[PDB]
Amino acid sequence: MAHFKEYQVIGRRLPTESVPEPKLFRMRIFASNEVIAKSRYWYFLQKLHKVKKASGEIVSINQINEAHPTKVKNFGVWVRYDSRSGTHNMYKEIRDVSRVAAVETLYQDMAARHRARFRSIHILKVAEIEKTADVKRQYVKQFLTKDLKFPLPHRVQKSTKTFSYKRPSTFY
Amino acid sequence: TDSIVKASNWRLVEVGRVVLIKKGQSAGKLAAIVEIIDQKKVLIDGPKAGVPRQAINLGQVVLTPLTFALPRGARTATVSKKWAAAAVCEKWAASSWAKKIAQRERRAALTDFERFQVMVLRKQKRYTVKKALAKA
Amino acid sequence: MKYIQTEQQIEVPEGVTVSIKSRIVKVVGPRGTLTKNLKHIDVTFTKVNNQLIKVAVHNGGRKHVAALRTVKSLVDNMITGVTKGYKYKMRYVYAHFPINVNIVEKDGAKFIEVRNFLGDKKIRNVPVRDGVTIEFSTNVKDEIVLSGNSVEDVSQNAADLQQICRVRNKDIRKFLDGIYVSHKGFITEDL
Amino acid sequence: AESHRLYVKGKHLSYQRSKRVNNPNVSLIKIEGVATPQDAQFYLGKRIAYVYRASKEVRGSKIRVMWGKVTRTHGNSGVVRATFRNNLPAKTFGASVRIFLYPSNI
Amino acid sequence: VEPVVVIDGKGHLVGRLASVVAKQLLNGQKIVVVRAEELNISGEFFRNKLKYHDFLRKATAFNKTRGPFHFRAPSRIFYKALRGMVSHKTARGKAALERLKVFEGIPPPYDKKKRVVVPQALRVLRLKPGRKYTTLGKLSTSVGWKYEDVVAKLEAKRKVSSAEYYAKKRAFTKKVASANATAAESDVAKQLAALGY
RNA sequence: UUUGCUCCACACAAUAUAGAUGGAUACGAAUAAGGCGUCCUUGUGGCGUCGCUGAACCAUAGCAGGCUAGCAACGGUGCACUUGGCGGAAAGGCCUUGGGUGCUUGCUGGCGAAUUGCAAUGUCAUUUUGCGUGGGGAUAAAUCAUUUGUAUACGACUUAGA
RNA sequence: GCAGUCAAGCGUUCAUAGCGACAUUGCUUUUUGAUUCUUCGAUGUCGGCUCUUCCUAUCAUACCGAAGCAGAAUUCGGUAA
RNA sequence: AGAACUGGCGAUGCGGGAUGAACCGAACGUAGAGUUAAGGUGCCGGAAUACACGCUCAUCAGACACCACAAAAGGUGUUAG
RNA sequence: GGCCAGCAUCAGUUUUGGUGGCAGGAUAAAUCCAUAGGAAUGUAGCUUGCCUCGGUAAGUAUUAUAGCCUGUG
Repeated sequence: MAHFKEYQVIGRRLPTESVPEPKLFRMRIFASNEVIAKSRYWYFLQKLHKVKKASGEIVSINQINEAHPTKVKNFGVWVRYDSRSGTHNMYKEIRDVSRVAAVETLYQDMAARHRARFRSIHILKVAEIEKTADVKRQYVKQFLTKDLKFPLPHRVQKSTKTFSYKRPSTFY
Repeated sequence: TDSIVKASNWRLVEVGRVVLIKKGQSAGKLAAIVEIIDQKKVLIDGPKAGVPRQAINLGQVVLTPLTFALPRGARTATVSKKWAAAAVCEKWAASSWAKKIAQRERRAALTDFERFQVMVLRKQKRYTVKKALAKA
Repeated sequence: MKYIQTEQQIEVPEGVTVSIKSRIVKVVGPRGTLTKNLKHIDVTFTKVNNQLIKVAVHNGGRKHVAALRTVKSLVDNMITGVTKGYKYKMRYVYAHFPINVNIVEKDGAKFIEVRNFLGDKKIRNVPVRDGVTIEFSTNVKDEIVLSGNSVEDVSQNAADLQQICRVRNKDIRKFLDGIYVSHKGFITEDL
Repeated sequence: AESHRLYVKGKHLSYQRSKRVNNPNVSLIKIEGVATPQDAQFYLGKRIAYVYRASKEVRGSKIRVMWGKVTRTHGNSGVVRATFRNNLPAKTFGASVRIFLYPSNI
Repeated sequence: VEPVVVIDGKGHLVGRLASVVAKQLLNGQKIVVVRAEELNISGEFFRNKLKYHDFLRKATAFNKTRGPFHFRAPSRIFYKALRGMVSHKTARGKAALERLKVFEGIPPPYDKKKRVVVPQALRVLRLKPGRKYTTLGKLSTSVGWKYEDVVAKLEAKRKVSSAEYYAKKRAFTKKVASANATAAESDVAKQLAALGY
């Protein structure tokens, strides 16, 4: 959808004079800006609690950054997505640097293989898997092995001119 | 007469490979892979060349014949230290490769005057070579 | 998903020599030389030592791996072809009409001649593919046996003779007359 | 110094145009040896002169010239918009045109 | 950037080779294409076979002569995939084409000159390893053009006439190569390094 | 058939120019492979290096290029001859033998170039057509009319006629 | 008019050699209709003779495969006009 | 064929949908300059053979609305659950 | 005392870069340091056992001629 930012949002409802301090709530939204957060937020209240923006309020909007951009991490992601033939669960695992870019790698996927737009894909959860060997799929298990070595076959290098006299090769 | 299977010998991505970045906001600095993610995007730091730790696509980067071995996922502070005694720099400026880049970078910065000097001196040389190949 | 990289192992007995340059594959052994071009299929060969030579595919897909596998089975079938050899025992099958098989030199090209097939008035003829000598078995009545080097030689020419005997627009489940490849052996008596 | 060219050669090209319309007032010029407008800013304002041979001789001269100057870059590939005192004849597409170095913004 | 650009045809795609040429012919850059019969097309040999016949039968009904022609030669099947790109009705596209000259194999004058390639054409830098391809010679020889083997002969000839060449050219440089290094070390050689050359 | 015609030079005008302005600066094949060198048992050989873009290699200092001096080399060239070999896919070229004439920024010299008057293409690229001048080389065909027919609507075709 | 999907049964035994109801999804315009959008300051309106051409959902022939195909005769289907 | 709330077209150009009155953006005195909408960014056409992640090879591919076609059912074809 | 030009300085309209200054951010997060715990796709080191004098198959073994993670700063 864009380069993302992981936001937290806290709605307090609107207190009636009879009821001060509602219990609040908070949800972790993946959105591309301040506003798109707020709106995509209210979308999850209407489908949980009867309350909505008309009776509602937002306490705070706070971006979150990954506390450890350093380490490579393995993200299990539960995805509920509506689609043509119905709605389905998924569990797809992503090998990616940080939570906020881990999801962007997912829309590129879920909008390719299963042909779902951003409108139709909820994010049910994102969690790192502590130890390895708890990983599910092979294609995440693929790169966990010791000291990986591979060549990149069949190199290509982007060309500028419309003529190159030397018959460029793939050597690499 | 043994097998005689020849080579097809690539340079290989590995933990510790030292990478040259020719495009992006870095564009021409040495860096080194921290730990590889997947078939493409990797994590790198160049710490003595200035580029920070980051993830990068392979289309932006080029692999160098130089190598030095690293523990997987090594932190930058470690990267400078394993970087140190490996003599990686002098290796790099030693290859004809970097000699070309540094050469042409040093070319396009010539004032027109020193261009004129290069002209006269290349005539100086071309005469001595036209002599040089007659006898031999 | 592009399984990253895989490999297979080719193994060489003492007296046979592979030679692989580019993707061209030479083989030299007691049964002579074989040559094959795999260049269409795009694989990488690793030689560790002689008897151990590993083939590998990096960053390829399902189909591409599926190609690596049959590259293994191919070249290895050549090797064990040049030690053992390939021999097919075919037995004649005829009901009321015995089938004549001559070997005839015609312009030195080695044509197998088939006559009296189904008592028909037609002459049948097949070219012998290169390298395969043909014998007629001792103390087995109505047998023809093929001997050659590569699997494609023996197999292809053999099966071609098999399908020269098709019956035309009769019952194929009543008339069984024909020539059939039965047992697939290796030339050397032991193996 | 047997090459006396003091001008950067360039090839005239299509007018500013939509699919079905063109506006002759802004010609396009493509300059040899340029890639991106970030590089091509150096050529802005440099006066361009088209030089065409003629038949009649006037002013004791057998060759005529239509002056013109550069406005701004066109597209990412370094194509250059150029105006003129009078729009080019359109008989010239892929005909060469000379970019002088003056005025020098250097 | 040269008066007459000579494009060698081996290792190119009929589509993506012409697409750059069509624009290089509207910039006033002359071109002579050579060695066409080794040109290539995406997909297998059989597709192109039926990419073609369905165009081969499109001749206009009431008279066959004035219908859309079909050129069997290896050149034109490229030259047809080109002339469509240029729009030639208004006089521009007509006089524009005669900048262009197509040949099969090589003609007499244009072998003597250095033969180029276009970086974004080649079958080696585009199609995915393991994909098929089609040699335009293999195609047009089958769809009823004739002379391929006679052209394949002249190619198998000049390769030898150029073989003795390269030896005499290389062996000449073999002298000059170290002769480039026999003048080194000199007081001028130290400065050219400080001057970059 | 008015002394015309072809070829070559000169010389002059016109006549135009899809469109110069340093150099179109010649291996073949693979590219999950090579080129370059080196060595040998010369090979589907060895050992080293190199290719990640012609952002190169060569040329490139002299009023469009002046005028004379000297230094070393015996080069690079310019032009016109020669020398012989090679070239047919649209060879009209390449390479070359030996010379002669000219330049030389390979190095040190001398004098001139200022009023094109604070820029204005500043015109020194070419094909063609014609005209005189000059020197060689040659000096016939076709159609109509007449005529035949294997040709035929009329033309066309096919014949014949010193 | 033609083409499918499923299958109770018939087919000796036996849904599927061949049939194929019960339903069921399509395609075609070659009939016949519905509409009447275009032409009543006129596109001459049935069929036959004549004469090419084209599409196949091929009747025969080339080449094959199944059969409740022994041979023969015949049926069903494919590449094909 | 018949109606309801709007908006257009007739009475209206221009750019885009190749082309078309009612589709999209936009409603024009004449010039100049600038920046954008819709649509595009291989070549014909001016504009990124720009970047990224993927998915598909089809011996009748697909290609972006209104706009000009397709289904029911099958396929360890392939990919993901 | 007409026409076509150029340059400088202004002006309106604008586009192209540079470049400084300051504030926001879990008063940036990180990197970087002090700091303990914890694991291994368990380095050292140990040892068995294969093994051409070396490389190796196993676990120990959480840092030793590697290091990383998890926290509090």
